[PDB]
Amino acid sequence: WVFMQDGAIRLDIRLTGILNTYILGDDEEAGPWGTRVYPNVNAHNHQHLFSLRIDPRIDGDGNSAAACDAKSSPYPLGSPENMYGNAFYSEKTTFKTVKDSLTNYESATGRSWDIFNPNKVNPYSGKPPSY
Amino acid sequence: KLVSTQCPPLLAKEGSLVAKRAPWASHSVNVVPYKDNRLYPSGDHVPQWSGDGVRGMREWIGDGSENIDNTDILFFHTFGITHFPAPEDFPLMPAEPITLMLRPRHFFTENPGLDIQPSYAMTTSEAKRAV
Ligand SMILES: [Cu+2]
Repeated sequence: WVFMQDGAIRLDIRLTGILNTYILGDDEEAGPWGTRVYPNVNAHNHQHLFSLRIDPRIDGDGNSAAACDAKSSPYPLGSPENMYGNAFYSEKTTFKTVKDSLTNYESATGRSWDIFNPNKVNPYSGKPPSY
Repeated sequence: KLVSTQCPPLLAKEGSLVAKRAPWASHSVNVVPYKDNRLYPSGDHVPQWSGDGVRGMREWIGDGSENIDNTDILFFHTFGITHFPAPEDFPLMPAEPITLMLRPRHFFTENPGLDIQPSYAMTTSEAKRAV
């Protein structure tokens, strides 16, 4: 668990140790489910998944969460609104209902998620405080 | 009523030099609100304009939301032909025709040229007279 001087908090994990292995026949193919890492040894494919649990209190009580997706402007190239087609913004979808939150990371939008306090505003940017 | 049929689609791709410098050519019809001096659809000074910028038709169209119903309007119609040359066209080409028409429909309450002296006219009774 890493704390940094810009106010950021980070979780670094390092996986090491030894591969779970199962026996492999002399003429048996580790097939597509595993790899022959040593004669007669089959290391099966697997995923290591973690569930980070966060109970937030972002700048106080009363919080919300949202998905943040990067998007090109809806207006096309050559339009008065996006003449050179470089316009882009961040689409904030704040979850209203549990169902709304069930989301996945999307590379297509460089998705991030915000946990914020809708009861407060940043005096400069006008956005609520958030992590 | 505009009865026009030689309305070729613009073959140059969107975003092309052609399509950008001739914003009016992408549609057979463009109708915009009237404003004094809205004469040239590709801008007042056409040579060497790249096609980037809100001027001409692109400017008059704007966000396409202005009213054109029951007001002073301007109707720009794109028509023409697509020429795939043949030896018959060389060294001097025979005239190729293009036409369009604007007919009065519901303007008059009956054929307006009925009072033009006919070239010939025999009534049914007159036909009997002649025996
Ligand atoms: Cu030609």
